Parts: sequence; structure tokens; C-alpha cells
Amino acid sequence: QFPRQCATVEALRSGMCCPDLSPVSGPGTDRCGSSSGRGRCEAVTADSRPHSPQYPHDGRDDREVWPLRFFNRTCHCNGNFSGHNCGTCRPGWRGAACDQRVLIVRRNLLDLSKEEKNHFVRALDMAKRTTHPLFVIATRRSEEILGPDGNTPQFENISIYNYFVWTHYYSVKKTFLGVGQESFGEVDFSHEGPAFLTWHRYHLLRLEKDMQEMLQEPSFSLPYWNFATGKNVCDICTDDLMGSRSNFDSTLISPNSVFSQWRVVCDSLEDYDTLGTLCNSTEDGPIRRNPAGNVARPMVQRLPEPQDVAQCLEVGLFDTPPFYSNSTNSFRNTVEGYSDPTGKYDPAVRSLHNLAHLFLNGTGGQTHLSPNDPIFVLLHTFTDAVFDEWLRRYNADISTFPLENAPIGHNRQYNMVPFWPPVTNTEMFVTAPDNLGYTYEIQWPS
Ligand SMILES: *[C@@H]1O[C@H](CO[C@@H]2O[C@@H](C)[C@@H](O)[C@@H](O)[C@@H]2O)[C@@H](O[C@@H]2O[C@H](CO)[C@@H](O[C@H]3O[C@H](CO)[C@@H](O)[C@H](O)[C@@H]3O)[C@H](O)[C@H]2NC(C)=O)[C@H](O)[C@H]1NC(C)=O
Ligand SMILES: *[C@@H]1O[C@H](CO)[C@@H](O[C@@H]2O[C@H](CO)[C@@H](O)[C@H](O)[C@H]2NC(C)=O)[C@H](O)[C@H]1NC(C)=O
Ligand SMILES: *[C@@H]1O[C@H](CO)[C@@H](O[C@@H]2O[C@H](CO)[C@@H](O)[C@H](O)[C@H]2NC(C)=O)[C@H](O)[C@H]1NC(C)=O
Ligand SMILES: *[C@@H]1O[C@H](CO)[C@@H](O)[C@H](O)[C@H]1NC(C)=O
Ligand SMILES: *[C@@H]1O[C@H](CO)[C@@H](O)[C@H](O)[C@H]1NC(C)=O
Ligand SMILES: N[C@@H](Cn1ccc(=O)c(O)c1)C(=O)O
Ligand SMILES: [Zn+2]
Ligand SMILES: [Zn+2]
Ligand SMILES: [Zn+2]
Repeated sequence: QFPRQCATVEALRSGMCCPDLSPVSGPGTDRCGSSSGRGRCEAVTADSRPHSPQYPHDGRDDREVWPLRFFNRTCHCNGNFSGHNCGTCRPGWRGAACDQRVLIVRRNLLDLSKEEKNHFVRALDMAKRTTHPLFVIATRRSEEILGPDGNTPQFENISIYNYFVWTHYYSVKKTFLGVGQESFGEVDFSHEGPAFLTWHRYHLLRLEKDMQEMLQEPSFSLPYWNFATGKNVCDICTDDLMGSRSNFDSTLISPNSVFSQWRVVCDSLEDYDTLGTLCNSTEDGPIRRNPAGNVARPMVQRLPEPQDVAQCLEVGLFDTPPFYSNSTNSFRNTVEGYSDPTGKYDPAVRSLHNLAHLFLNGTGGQTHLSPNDPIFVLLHTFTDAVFDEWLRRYNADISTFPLENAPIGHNRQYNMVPFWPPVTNTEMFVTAPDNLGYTYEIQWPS
């Protein structure tokens, strides 16, 4: 969502999000670092192709044609420069000139040193408490985004980790149709479609980058939770990692984990969908967690088996029509977990990524809330690892990522919503070590 420089009436009125970098002659002189060679302000490139019929409300939702309902001029940086103002480097590059190559390694959380485990956890909690230096977050839709006077932007500061939650919520929220209207729910800009894996990849990349700037530790990397153990229990659910069960309320996190102190954001859906407002930075309840806890559906009371990862990784097509949660022989739909691990669709089956979510039977098992549980990071870095193994084995075959008629938000050239600057699914559909500056220390079945 948007840089605090662009959360102004001037930027919103002119639809131009092109903040200065180093304005030495005065304001406006170095938009996108044009004075240096770093980039230029220019038109926003948005997807123009058709989406599936499932969404009938074109013209009504600000996530259509993202980000054009807010801005149509943005930064484009040259070469390997990057950033909302071209002030940083593309993933994998560092140095003032973005010419020094960088590669970090994401390891299994359970292989980290006791000092690195403590570090990761203190880093997360610091993320949860630290104001995000760049991004501010909308509380109203674009109709209302400049306040009743048209001069008060409807934005709040938000923490580094609450922004990670908020974007995920904003990618998934119902489309508001009007007070007394039933908000429209057959849309998902980050799930149930091919953009799933690329959306969550960029989601995790942005957190990692943010936590690197927060810690001032360029080599900081996100660990992963290997959940394909077929375990009855959640082996990262201990007071030195993520937190174990609270002995006083079995659905809460142990008071001897700092994650028992976290307060979630974005759980007031009925406010959002009846008033036409957005999730803001006011937190409320505590995390709920209850691994293997949903007695009603035994299918989600055990984590994915190792052979699930093995099997989904032999599904050789990235996706298949209708490019939705009912797609068969789709690796994307399989690892997401609406298909069984062989690729066979079943409306009754939940597997791999979705099974891991529902196994927590709590905040992490609800789509609008789940990043509130920090297991989400590790659940999703492991997912991105699986993805990144698939990109390795099938030579990053993007030919199956459909250029048109996917669910709205999931066509290849769609700017993943609501990431800023605009970034398409294509820019993520690359092998991580040589294109994104990170790699996974990880061993697969056979
Ligand atoms: C890119 O955006 C420009 C600014 O529009 C803003 O951004 C959009 C994303 C959207 O959010 C919109 O609601 C925002 O206002 C657009 O430039 C504007 O274009 C107007 C005409 O198309 C223009 O107007 C002028 O002329 C009429 C005369 O009939 C007057 O009524 C008016 O007062 C203005 O003088 C307006 O000035 C102009 N803004 C500029 C140039 O900064 C631009 O069209 C748009 N391009 C796209 C979407 O392709
Ligand atoms: C942030 O979101 C919360 C929750 O959606 C808003 O709090 C609600 O405010 C309305 C009107 O005052 C009431 O229903 C309650 O007081 C709140 N709801 C709940 C569930 O607590 C809050 O006002 C929002 N912040 C802004 C600036 O709009
Ligand atoms: C966690 O699991 C519990 C039960 O195992 C869920 O609670 C049941 O949900 C059904 C809906 O299918 C309700 O009809 C029952 O009344 C609930 N019973 C009990 C005892 O809770 C609960 O919804 C799950 N929560 C999450 C977040 O997954
Ligand atoms: C966020 O914090 C600033 C100070 O950094 C505060 O003055 C302001 O009210 C907030 N700005 C926005 C855009 O929310
Ligand atoms: C997938 O869902 C769409 C619409 O819900 C439908 O066209 C298609 O038949 C579904 N796939 C099935 C039922 O296997
Ligand atoms: N609702 C999904 C499971 N799920 C839960 C929470 C999520 O964040 C997510 O991405 C998926 C399902 O129906 O299986
Ligand atoms: Zn350009
Ligand atoms: Zn998600
Ligand atoms: Zn998920």
C-alpha cells in the first residue's frame, strides 16, 4: 500500500506517486531519483486483459486495474535499481550502484542456533511493535480516501508486521456494494488462483526486506517451518519458537512466549463490510491457536505427510483452467491445497498449504486473519520453497500462468494487490537464487 509521501492530497489528486529521492534543488527535483540515474516517473502499466466471469462488479472495487484507481504515474527504476523512489536495489543486489550481488539462505527454523532462534523471535516481535517507516495504510475506500473535506487523507501509520497482515486482508476482503447491500465475496486476489504462489512470494520478500532494514542486518532471512511431517502436533509450537499451548486457556499461546502478547488486526469484518471502511491499525483480541484442535473435521487434525510434498512436486503443469480452486492437475492448486497431492481435485480435500492452515484451528486458519499468527511466515516460506523447487525442476515454465480469463487479480500481468510499487506475477515467477537474492537450504523426498 502506499508510501507516506504519496498519501497526500497532492499525490492522490494528481494520481502521481513519484516521491523524490534526494531533492537537492528543492521539492519535485528528484522524482524517482531522476537526477541520479536511478529512474523516472511515468505511466503505470496495469493488466488490461479480461478476467473470469465470476466477478460481475467491474467499476465498483478499487482493486480492479490495480493500482489505477489511486495512481497512474509511478516510479520506474533503471537496471537493477529499485524502490518506491528508486532508492534501493532489486532483490539480490546491493551497493549504491546496485552492482554487488547478494544471496541469503532460508533455513529450517528447527536447525537454527539457540541464539538465532532467539534472534528470529525478538526480530518478529520488534516487527510487530515498530512503525513501518514507508507504508501507511488506508482506512477508507477511494471514494472517501481524502476525507469529508477532501483534504484529510484516510491513512494510519502501521507496524512493519501489521502491514504484512493488512495487505493480506486487503487482497482478500469482500467487495463493498453499499450500506444494506450484501458485500460480494466471490473474489480473492491472493488465493484460489494462479497468483497465489507469486503473491505470497512477494508478501514474504517484502517482510524480509522490511525486517532487514529494521534490524540493519542485510543477511537476515526468514526461516521456514517444514510442516510436511505428518505430525499430530505442531513441532515449532514451543516457548523458544512461536509459543506452546497456554496452560490456563488451551486455545491461547503460552504466557511464556511473547506471542501471547500479540493483539491481532483486521478481525472486525462486519464493521468493514457493512460500513464500507477498511481494516485499520487498531489491534484487538489475542491470537487463537489450537493445533490438531478441530475435532469436527479429523481431516485437518494432522499435518501434511512428506509424500504430499513429493507428489505435488511431480505435477508438471503450473496451472490448468479454470485456474481456480477446482483446477485439476495444477501444481498451484495442489500445493495451495484444494487438490490432493497427486493433482486430483476434490471439493472435500484439503492438503498441503491449506491443511497446514486449518491444522492450527484458530487465527491462522482464517483467511482474512491468518498472518496475525506468526507461524504464517514459516508456513509460507516453506510454501515458497516448494514453489521455488518447482521453478527449478520445470525451468520456470510460465506458459501455463494464464495471461487472461483467470479470476480477477490472477492474470499474469496483474499487479499483485495491493503491493507497491506495481509488481506483476511475472516478476516473481523466476528461480529465487539467481533472480531474487535468496535460496532455501532444504532437502526433498525422492
Ligand atoms: C492519470 O491521472 C491523472 C490525475 O487523475 C487522478 O488520478 C486518477 C488515477 C484518478 O484517481 C483520478 O480520479 C485523479 O484525479 C489524470 O489527469 C487528469 O485528467 C483530467 C482530464 O482527463 C484533467 O482535468 C482538467 O481538464 C478539465 C477540463 O474539462 C477540468 O475540468 C479540470 O479541472 C482539469 O483542468 C486533470 O487536470 C488531469 N490531472 C493532471 C493532468 O494532473 C489523467 O487523465 C489520468 N490518465 C489516465 C487514467 O490514463
Ligand atoms: C478501526 O476499526 C475498528 C473496528 O472495525 C473501528 O472501531 C469500531 O468503531 C465503530 C464506530 O465507532 C463501533 O462499531 C466500535 O466502536 C468499533 N468496533 C469494534 C468491533 O470494536 C475503528 O473506529 C476504526 N478506526 C477508524 C479510524 O475508523
Ligand atoms: C476449531 O475447531 C472447533 C471444533 O473442533 C470449531 O468449532 C465448531 O465449529 C462448527 C462449525 O463447523 C460449529 O458448528 C460448532 O458449534 C463448533 N464447536 C466447537 C466445540 O467449537 C471451531 O470453529 C474451529 N475454529 C477455527 C478458528 O478453526
Ligand atoms: C504517522 O506518523 C507521523 C509522524 O511520523 C504523524 O505525525 C502522522 O500523524 C502520521 N502520518 C500519516 C500519514 O498517517
Ligand atoms: C469450478 O467452478 C466453476 C464455477 O464455480 C465451474 O464452472 C466448474 O464446473 C467447477 N469445476 C468442477 C465443478 O469440477
Ligand atoms: N479457507 C481455506 C484455508 N485457509 C485458511 C486460512 C488462510 O489464510 C488460507 O490461505 C487458507 C480453505 O478453505 O481451506
Ligand atoms: Zn519505464
Ligand atoms: Zn494467504
Ligand atoms: Zn496461506
